[PDB]
Amino acid sequence: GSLTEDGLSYKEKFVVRSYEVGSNKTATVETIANLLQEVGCNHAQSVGFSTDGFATTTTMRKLHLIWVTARMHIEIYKYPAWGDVVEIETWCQSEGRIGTRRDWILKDSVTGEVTGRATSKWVMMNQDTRRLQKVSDDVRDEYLVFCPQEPRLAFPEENNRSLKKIPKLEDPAQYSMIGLKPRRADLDMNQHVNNVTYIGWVLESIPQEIVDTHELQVITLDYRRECQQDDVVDSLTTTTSNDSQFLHLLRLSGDGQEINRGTTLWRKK
Amino acid sequence: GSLTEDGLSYKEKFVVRSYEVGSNKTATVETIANLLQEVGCNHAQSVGFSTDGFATTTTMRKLHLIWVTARMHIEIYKYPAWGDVVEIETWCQSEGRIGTRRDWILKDSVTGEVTGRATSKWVMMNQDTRRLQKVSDDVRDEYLVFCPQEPRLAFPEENNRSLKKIPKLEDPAQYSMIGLKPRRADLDMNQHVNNVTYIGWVLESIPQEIVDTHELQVITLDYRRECQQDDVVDSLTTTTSDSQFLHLLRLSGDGQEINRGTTLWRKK
Ligand SMILES: O=C(Nc1ccccc1)N1CCCC1
Ligand SMILES: O=C(Nc1ccccc1)N1CCCC1
Ligand SMILES: O=C(Nc1ccccc1)N1CCCC1
Ligand SMILES: O=C(Nc1ccccc1)N1CCCC1
Repeated sequence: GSLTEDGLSYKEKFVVRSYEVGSNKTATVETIANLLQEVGCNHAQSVGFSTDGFATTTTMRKLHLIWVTARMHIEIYKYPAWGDVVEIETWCQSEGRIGTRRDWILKDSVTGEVTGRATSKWVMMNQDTRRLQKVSDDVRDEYLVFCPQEPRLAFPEENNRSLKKIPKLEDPAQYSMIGLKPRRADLDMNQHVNNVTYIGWVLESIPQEIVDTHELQVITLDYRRECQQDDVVDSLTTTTSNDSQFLHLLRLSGDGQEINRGTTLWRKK
Repeated sequence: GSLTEDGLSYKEKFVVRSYEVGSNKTATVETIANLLQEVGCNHAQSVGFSTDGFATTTTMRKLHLIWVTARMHIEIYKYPAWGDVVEIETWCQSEGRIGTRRDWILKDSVTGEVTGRATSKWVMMNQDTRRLQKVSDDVRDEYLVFCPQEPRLAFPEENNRSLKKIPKLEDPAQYSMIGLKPRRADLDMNQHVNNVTYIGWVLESIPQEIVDTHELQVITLDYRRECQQDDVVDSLTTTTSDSQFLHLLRLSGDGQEINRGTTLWRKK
């Protein structure tokens, strides 16, 4: 991979692997989410930021400040087949004191057509107390020289799905997947559960028949709290709807403390 | 990747990804196992065999015959760091009517030094009845033209770790990790649990302190039975000693054995 000519975005090609594909011989949405995370990490390394998933400055490290995902929105049109080359372009934009946004465009390397797009909202937090804080100007200036100044949004639309409010699933849930625990493969280098694992746990409560007759088009996920290595998770889904829509809730098996919420949109094959 | 000049082996380079590394910024043993599976799949595609993990022929497909792993043995000397290029070379060899062996050599692309090696024993089976069958001559001949004729073993040593008999762990187990279930990410394109997942389940019963003070050097795993999508697994470990462990994977309910193995770890 490499930063583009103007240095305000980063591009990378990936060949789809055998173990990365699902029952349709095409890459899974978790493989896509992993690839976005990989190109994001490579963009941060290419300009001097941390490579631990937090993309911090030396000023942030002294203060114990990190960047954490608040929302992740993905919309796939065509999942790449096993052996296909997929080119992903990524960039960041500051959204004031609220936080920053990382966007992605996925294209077919052969045809050049856009096969998917993603957007994620990030917020600054003290890694020890988990307390949020609005971005300081001294930190803001360190990122501005690496982001486009004019707005560049992967989801420009006036009323787009990436910014819609998500409600809390009401009990009883129509479907459920109980007792989900992370293993060592689900942890990152800092021993935290990888953001992608939560996407897999959300999709576990989708019935197999839906998976076999439909394809995932859109997924919007709000992150509220971390699941520790020694925590157990309950995944809850309810149909809200050709197209099929679901409301999702991830909560801790014990007390029922919310860790995630979202919506998925599927379409008939 | 590509088959080598003589066409009797296949080589491929891989750059270590951010999500593929562990707590010490180097690729996990499951990332290595995934890479071996990827280069093996690419070797099968490059010469016309199936690409579903069974490396099957048109004669086998008509008969509903597949190749399944019986044993997997991996020895790593240096785990590649995040961003390193690792070159893996792989080849197959027939071991008579017992089965076929796939071997691997892992090297550092920069220095050329061998950083790891692996060997796996495969056996032929009817995919529907799970009954094993001795490989016929008509099937043997289809593979011979793609394997070296002289022996080429990643583990040549007489009396080596890859061919040692593994005993069954006695109850009670010193350590355990119970209620392990596979998710959709653990399934392959045929909806079977991926072979690598079993390696992760085996290592789940290793205490965190051992993981934090030691590095995995050797792992030998015998495959006995499949864990279905709707099955629950119990992982059992006991210290037999460097640190050595005896492992057992069994179904949470009846206690039916699905896997057994040994791991060897070294102080960092
Ligand atoms: O990766 C970045 N920032 C960034 C900005 C420009 C160039 C390279 C990296 N972030 C992820 C968390 C929010 C900030
Ligand atoms: O805890 C999180 N985010 C998060 C990110 C990754 C995994 C788990 C949780 N947040 C609280 C304030 C909004 C974001
Ligand atoms: O992959 C192979 N065989 C093979 C042999 C030569 C070239 C390409 C593939 N196998 C795995 C199970 C035993 C057979
Ligand atoms: O069922 C298997 N092997 C296997 C392979 C992969 C996953 C699970 C099981 N075997 C029957 C006796 C020889 C090996």
